[PDB]
Amino acid sequence: PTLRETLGRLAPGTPLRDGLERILRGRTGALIVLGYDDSVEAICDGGFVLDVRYAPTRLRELSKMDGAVVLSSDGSRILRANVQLVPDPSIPTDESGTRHRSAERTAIQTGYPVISVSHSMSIVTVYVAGERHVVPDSATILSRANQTIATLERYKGRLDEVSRQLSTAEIEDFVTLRDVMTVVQRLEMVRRISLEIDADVVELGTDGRQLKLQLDELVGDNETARELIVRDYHANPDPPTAAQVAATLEELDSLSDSELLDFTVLARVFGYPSTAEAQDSAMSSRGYRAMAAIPRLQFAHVDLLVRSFGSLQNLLAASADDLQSVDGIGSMWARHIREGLSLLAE
Amino acid sequence: PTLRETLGRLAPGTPLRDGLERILRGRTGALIVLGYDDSVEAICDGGFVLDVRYAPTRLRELSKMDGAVVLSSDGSRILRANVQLVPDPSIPTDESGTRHRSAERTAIQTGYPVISVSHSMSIVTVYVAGERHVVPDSATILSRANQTIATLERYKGRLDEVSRQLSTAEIEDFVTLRDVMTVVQRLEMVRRISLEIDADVVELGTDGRQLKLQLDELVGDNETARELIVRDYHANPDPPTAAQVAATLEELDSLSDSELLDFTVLARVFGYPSTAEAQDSAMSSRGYRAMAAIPRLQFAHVDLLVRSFGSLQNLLAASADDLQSVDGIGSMWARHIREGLSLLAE
Amino acid sequence: PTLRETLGRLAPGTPLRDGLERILRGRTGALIVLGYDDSVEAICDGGFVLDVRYAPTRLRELSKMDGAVVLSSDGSRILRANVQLVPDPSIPTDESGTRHRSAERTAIQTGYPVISVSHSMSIVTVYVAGERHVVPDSATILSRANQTIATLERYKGRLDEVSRQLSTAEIEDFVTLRDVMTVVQRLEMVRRISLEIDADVVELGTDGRQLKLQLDELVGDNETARELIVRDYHANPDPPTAAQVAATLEELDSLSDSELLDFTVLARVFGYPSTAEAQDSAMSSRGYRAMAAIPRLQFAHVDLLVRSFGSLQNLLAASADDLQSVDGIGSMWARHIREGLSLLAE
Amino acid sequence: PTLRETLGRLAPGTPLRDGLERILRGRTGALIVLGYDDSVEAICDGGFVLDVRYAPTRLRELSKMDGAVVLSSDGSRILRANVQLVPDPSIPTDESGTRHRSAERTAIQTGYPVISVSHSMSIVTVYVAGERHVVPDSATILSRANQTIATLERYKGRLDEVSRQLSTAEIEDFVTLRDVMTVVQRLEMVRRISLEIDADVVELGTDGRQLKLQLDELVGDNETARELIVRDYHANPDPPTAAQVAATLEELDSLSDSELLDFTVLARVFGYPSTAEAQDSAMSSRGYRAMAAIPRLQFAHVDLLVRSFGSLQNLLAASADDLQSVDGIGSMWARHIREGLSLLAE
Repeated sequence: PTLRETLGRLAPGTPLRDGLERILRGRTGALIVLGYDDSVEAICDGGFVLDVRYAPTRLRELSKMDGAVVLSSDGSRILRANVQLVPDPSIPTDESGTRHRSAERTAIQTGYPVISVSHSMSIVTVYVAGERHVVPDSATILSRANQTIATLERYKGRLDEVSRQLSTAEIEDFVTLRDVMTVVQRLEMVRRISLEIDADVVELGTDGRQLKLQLDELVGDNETARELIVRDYHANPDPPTAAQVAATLEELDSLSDSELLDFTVLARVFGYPSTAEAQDSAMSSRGYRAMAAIPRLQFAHVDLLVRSFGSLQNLLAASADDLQSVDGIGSMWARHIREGLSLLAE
Repeated sequence: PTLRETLGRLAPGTPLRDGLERILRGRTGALIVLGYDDSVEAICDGGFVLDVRYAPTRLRELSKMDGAVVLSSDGSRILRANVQLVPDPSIPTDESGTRHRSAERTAIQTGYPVISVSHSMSIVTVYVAGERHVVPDSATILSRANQTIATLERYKGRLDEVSRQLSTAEIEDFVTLRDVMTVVQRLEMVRRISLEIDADVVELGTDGRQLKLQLDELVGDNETARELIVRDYHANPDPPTAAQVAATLEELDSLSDSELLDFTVLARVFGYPSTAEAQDSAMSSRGYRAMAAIPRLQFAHVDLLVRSFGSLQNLLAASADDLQSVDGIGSMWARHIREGLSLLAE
Repeated sequence: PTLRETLGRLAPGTPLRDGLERILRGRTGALIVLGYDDSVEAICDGGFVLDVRYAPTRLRELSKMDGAVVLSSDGSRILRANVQLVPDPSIPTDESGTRHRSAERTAIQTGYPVISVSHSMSIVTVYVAGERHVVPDSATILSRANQTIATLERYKGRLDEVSRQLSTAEIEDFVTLRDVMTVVQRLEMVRRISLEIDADVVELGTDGRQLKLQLDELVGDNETARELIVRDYHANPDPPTAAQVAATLEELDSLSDSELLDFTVLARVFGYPSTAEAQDSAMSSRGYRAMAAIPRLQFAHVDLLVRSFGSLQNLLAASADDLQSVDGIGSMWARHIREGLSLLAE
Repeated sequence: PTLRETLGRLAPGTPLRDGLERILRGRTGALIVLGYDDSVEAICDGGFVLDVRYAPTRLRELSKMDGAVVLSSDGSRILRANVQLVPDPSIPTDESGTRHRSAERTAIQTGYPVISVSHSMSIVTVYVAGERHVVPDSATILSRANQTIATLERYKGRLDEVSRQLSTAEIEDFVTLRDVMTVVQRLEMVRRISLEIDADVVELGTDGRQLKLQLDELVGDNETARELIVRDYHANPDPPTAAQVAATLEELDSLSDSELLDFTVLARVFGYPSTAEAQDSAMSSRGYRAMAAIPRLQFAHVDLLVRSFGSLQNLLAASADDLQSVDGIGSMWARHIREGLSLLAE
């Protein structure tokens, strides 16, 4: 199935890695296959059947019978052992060594994991989804995670300073395309780095029970800010809806970093002029990003206010009772809203 | 056992940190209990009795015994090593890792901090008073301090320009509540950030011997200015005494940011009408700010002059021998005071 | 060899550090010792005699041969191997470990550079001058140097602005004690930080071949600035001489920072009324400071002009040809000085 | 502390051997000094004084502290750990290596064994009594033990068939010195090889608990045969007394292979003319061996009858009453003696 689900099960703490480390410290080989179907049974021959509940020591001891062990897809039922796996000898494989050739060919024929641990060494190999992947030690994972994290707060500092510059320019509004789109591309690139580090966090699983904590405490409200900026900044006669936001996010994720750093591509994702003067073109915020800072506000009334106003300049020039004129808005609530708005203009 | 005393005890330069860094270079784990008592004895079982003076080499060598190194109360006497810990497991535990769980359980059992270093990773944790913390590398804390120092100079410059404007108003006295109170409003935050950075400075201890001098040069006379502004800018029948000043500053430190960003809450803090028009209310300064800059001036003379005058206008308009007629004021001493007042009139 | 000459030989690029690195990558012990006296032979035993030219591989192999290698005092010819460095047990040593205890006692008995690399780690150790210095990886050195560069460049900024203010004031000279020695305090601070970064670059050697560029670009003229300020400003009836200037320089260097931040001590080093009533005392500039800005001008001319004038205000009031009236001065040559000095007023 | 007592103490089953195997499985070093005298205390310095009860796990843990582990003289307490071994360097040595030279010097300075288990290696070394012994794997010990038990059993077969031939020639009243003392020739060398087997068995200890019973069932009665033959076949006026028999035993044991393989030397040990005619000479027998095979006999009665008769011919010529007429001999025993003698005469 999915590589970043079999690796997730292959995260430490899970019983599978308990068995794997038991095998590794026992200084012996292993050939573990997860799952059972018609094709797995059809290929595997010359092996016993156990039909017992998975335990950490069953795998460790059963690996010693000089053969492959076939499991249940949930890793619960050990229903085959000692078996030689004899897949189609026509499937192309590049490994050298009968153990690894069999592992790769079986993983190609049936998509289930075929984990191989070479004897006399400490190497764990995963053959999921037609990609070989040596299991690395936690030291290298943590080291590369540390470098990526450091570069991540570098990105965070840059993005935060650009965002605060945008906020300052907005609260005395004179806003062009360049600053907004630089904010957008910084947000997209920090999102990409966040996703990569999240994949690394999934790979760690539980040994590094701090990387996701640092991601939460550093990246923060990335997705909410992304949604707000997409809903606000979109060149359409009317503000986009949730479906349009999702479509724009999909388009942004589809384009690569080369298109991410290209201003024209980001312009045409929302839909902007492609001329060099578009970057010099100025526009006013719909207000979503600016007034999102006010707490205890529901999105329905936010959208209603945006529809009733249209631009952030209208809200800035709104009278004391102008907000009360909007449907569904009370007197004290609107008066309490202006208290936050008033301090922002300072 | 407060957190910000074990943090100081673990600061670089202290021999305990030397032992810790040697252990870190050893690529092996640690389990250090900075205290022994009857509860520790109940937990402790199956170990050696050493009673040797502390040495980073000795600590590094003992930390290879796969157990617990039980230092004395002050962390200067090794008492037990290779001691297995059997704390009560009924108490809640949220740590991920048997060693960390046992260490936290022991720290809950007795009021002694416990430090654990994971095997093959350079992490270090503190379990003081039930609080979980990770001691970070000098690079991260130095970067954080450098980042916050910029906001420190920004706050100091804002307070400086506010104070200069206030003094320019004073020489042609016309005082409103907002102008006379924004100085304290900035003083509170600058002192809060000063103490926040000083916590990091004392955490460094000796490694970051530049942040201490930076805070020395940047904070300046923040405390004296705060005390004098409390003495002067308070609408009370009589100038505040030492007890009154202490109570008011304690109230100022008690209030949170929600009680700080609003000048009106601060107005109730000093004691003022809660009406909005009170922001435009006027009052006569005691005169501390203008004449506090006179060189070779004792605070007792300042307080006596404030008590005998009660306003800055009387001091400014004081005649040549008006100050000399005040009891305890000599002839030459009185002349020098008026020299500053006449010069400051520009 | 001094401590900061052994560290220089142990700086990267040097052949000895190359051999140390080859040993470190070889993951094997090494006990390399430098020098050849009667005591080195009287302690070493159990080894061969070679007399072949030094190379990066000879020490590596003879260290792989599980013994201590002895080297010529210049580290150029190898004449022992395999030796067992056996000093007396009378010399105290708190290290735990036979190899390192032998290295420490060897260094104490014979003040020579003995290198004690431990296997299973990447640690390089030297026990010279009564202390052991763990040679650090380039990362930590670069980190601390980069941290120091920020403080030092802030210091150059403070010096330049304070000194420019003092020079502009001295154009219409009215001198106060605090104003005349704040410049000296800041100059001594920047000198001390320059020396500290010099120690860092000495221990760094050639991997960080950029901090020398930073210092050369930044500090520029500091020792000449100290010389000029002491020569121009030194209250004593006879003109200060080179010996007197140097003596004052090491007198300043002898002062502690606690002694540096007190104006009384800095005054009595130069020689001033130490009373608190001399803070407003003023004196005329001797002529070194302001007039030293003239390009293509020798120091002997400066000294003879000072002898002819003895002050700077009289130079300001000097005519255009009285400079020519000075011995050894022509007309057109003197016209250059007056034009430059006149432009110095603004 | 003999070599073949500490070798036995190191044999499997002994807790010391269990601790040694625990250390070996841990792939860590050990420098274990079996004993604690004031000289050892004068050599051991720089460590922890423990004085705890011995346990294999305690030894395994202490061996990780990278030093010397001094056990008590009987190997019951671990009373020093991580102590430095600084012996007298004036002691001559042939080893080359700090551990292997310091161990030998400590062994020479005080005769206690110094077991060294070099890390990452499976080798165990013993330095007892001034020679070096390497503790071997049990497989080689069993291999050599069986290889030599085979030649022992073939020696025993030749010995007892020659003894049967001697008995057959003995009951004819003709005696030749060569036939008499070739049995002693066989017996001495069989005793030597038996001592070799016993040394191998002591080295094994408990793993090879089959060689001991193999010895007990092959060597059979050897000391009794030796003492009986030396008491019977000796050229002296009267049969040797217990002290005389014992002295002849050590005289026989004193000679070496080159002298045992020579018939004349062994004859001279008995006491005989140097001529080869003595080999052809005929002597009377004391009858000890001939009638020693009779069951239910008392040594005192055998000695009394031999003294009263002197020769086996007198035993043959003795009547039923004559044996009973001898004091201390019963009537039913007298006929039984002849009954066995009559059977032996056939």
